[PDB]
Amino acid sequence: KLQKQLLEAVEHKQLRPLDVQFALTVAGDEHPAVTLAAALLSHDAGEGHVCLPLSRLENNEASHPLLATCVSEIGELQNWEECLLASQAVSRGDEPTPMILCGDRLYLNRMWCNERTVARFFNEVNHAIEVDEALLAQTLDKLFPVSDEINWQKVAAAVALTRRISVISGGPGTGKTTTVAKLLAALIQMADGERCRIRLAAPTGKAAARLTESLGKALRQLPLTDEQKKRIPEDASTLHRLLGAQPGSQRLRHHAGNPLHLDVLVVDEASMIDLPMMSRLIDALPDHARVIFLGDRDQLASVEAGAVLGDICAYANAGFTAERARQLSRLTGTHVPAGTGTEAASLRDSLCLLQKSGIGQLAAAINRGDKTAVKTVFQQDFTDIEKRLLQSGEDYIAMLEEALAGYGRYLDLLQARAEPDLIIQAFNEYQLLCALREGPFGVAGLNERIEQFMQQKRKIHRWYEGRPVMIARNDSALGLFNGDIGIALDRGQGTRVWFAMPDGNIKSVQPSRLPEHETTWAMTVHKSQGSEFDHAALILPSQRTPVVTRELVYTAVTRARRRLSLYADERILSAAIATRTERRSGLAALFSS
Amino acid sequence: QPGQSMEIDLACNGVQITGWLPQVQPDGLLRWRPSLLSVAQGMQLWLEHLVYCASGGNGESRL
Repeated sequence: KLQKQLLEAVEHKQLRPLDVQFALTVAGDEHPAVTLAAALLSHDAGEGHVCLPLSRLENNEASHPLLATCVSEIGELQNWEECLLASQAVSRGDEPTPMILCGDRLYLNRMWCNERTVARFFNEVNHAIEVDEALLAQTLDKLFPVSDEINWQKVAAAVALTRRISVISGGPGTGKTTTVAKLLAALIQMADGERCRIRLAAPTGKAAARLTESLGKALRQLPLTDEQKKRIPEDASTLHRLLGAQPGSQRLRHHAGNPLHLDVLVVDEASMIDLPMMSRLIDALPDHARVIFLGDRDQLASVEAGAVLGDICAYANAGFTAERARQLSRLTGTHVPAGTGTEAASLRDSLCLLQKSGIGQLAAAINRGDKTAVKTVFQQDFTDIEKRLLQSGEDYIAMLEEALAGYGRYLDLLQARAEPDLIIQAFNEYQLLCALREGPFGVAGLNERIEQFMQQKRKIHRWYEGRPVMIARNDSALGLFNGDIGIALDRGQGTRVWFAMPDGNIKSVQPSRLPEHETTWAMTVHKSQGSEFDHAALILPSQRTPVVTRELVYTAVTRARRRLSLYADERILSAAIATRTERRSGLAALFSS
Repeated sequence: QPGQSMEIDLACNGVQITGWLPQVQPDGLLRWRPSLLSVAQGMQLWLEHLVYCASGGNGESRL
């Protein structure tokens, strides 16, 4: 049968052994269409894709040419719905079946319960919190001085207070953290006698400590009494620690039985919240708790496979409902625009987008046509943006030459023999970002060419002295997590890599003690999310591939604090701006119902 | 009888005790476990009954 045919896919490395064995056990002896349909489903679910629509599996334009072995099996019945549902391996959701076929999208019961729990929590179970509109308006007037024009931050605070579940969307440097402080300050000042328990959470401890310091600076800008400053949250912890995720097992200390003891919860950088964690967080929330999410719609983690926030803010472009536009007008004391038509009432009213912030002008021109993009990178130069046309290999070497200029201050501090703590802060001044993983332009491509450029030039000789290293996977024992950087040097006790704890203390780790490490001189745009970098450079291939997308280049530009540089083709970069990441998740289809 | 889980905040010797007591009916605390009677189970109900009687909760506790 198709079994031995699937055994070639392991040697072809198109399928993991988990996908093939899951396909033989669940589908069994039924038609080979059902066997390979569970095979590509387990493969896409392994890469993070939520579902497998039937239209993609049917078209010959799809990947994994093993698919071309289906024409000899499925015999062109042209009906994937009649063949799959007939077998016991696929059902409509009534029977306890591994695979579920509903809206033409086939996917596992795990992804089906997670999609149903998330889409329902935003559509249902949420209640509109009714409070005095006069008092709530007087509070927002004292927080925001300018009432003459419509303030997006004032609507974001009004929407989050009037609704239990809400999301505040905006780009980096747009004042998101400051708006949260105004939201938390107006929240504690609203209920004087009622208990207010605030919790700060982030998917990563990095952005968590970024949330505590940034929320601290913004909250001290507003007056509060001793009772309000007593209810001010202390610190943020990792979302896994908040739910009490055990390192050894998958069990959680909260789940359905034990709810989180809270009043309101603020989750920063919700873009890194994949569908499993959003569904696991919803059942842990009590009925009296309000939750606020932070992030951007165009961040790559929002459009990545398995993400939630990407499809949630996709309906925010329609605008507020006609009624809420009148209600928010009575709250903020301004004229709030009303969205045309009625699509989803509960979802659109719980969303807000902050449009007020060279980095900002370029990112705003990304969503528009390429005519504004090419014009922004060109004239006036903004001092924060530069462009180098890269076609021939001679411009590819000059790319590595300016790449040394960004690391020029960093490479010297390595050779100047500084302390690890300052060098950890120094490696955050420059980083390299590349779309592809492999090829002449990519993570696997640059790390070889960059280290080869480190052999040609005598800056550092090759674990080599002064090397930066990043952690590939999380480690619970050493306290270091994926996306964190470290510096390896000899203090005189030995060659050891050093890390900066959130408490400020340095922690020495032997080179053999790190669970995973890799050359961090170039980073994957998805792995650098949440980190800050003073200077950044984008590396895009001369080849045309769907891998390069809009949200990838966006997260590359937003990854730079101030300085930024680009090496790309005007034909390749601008065309990739038009191409956006395609999401298969059936969440946006349920919101239309 | 049908009951809802309640949350407890108390001050004893200047120490704040926080936690949750699941399934608190208006009659009192009701717990059931399939094991032999031991003093460890009575001490477990004792601490749970004292924290129940310290905040409101007029009624008995049974295991």
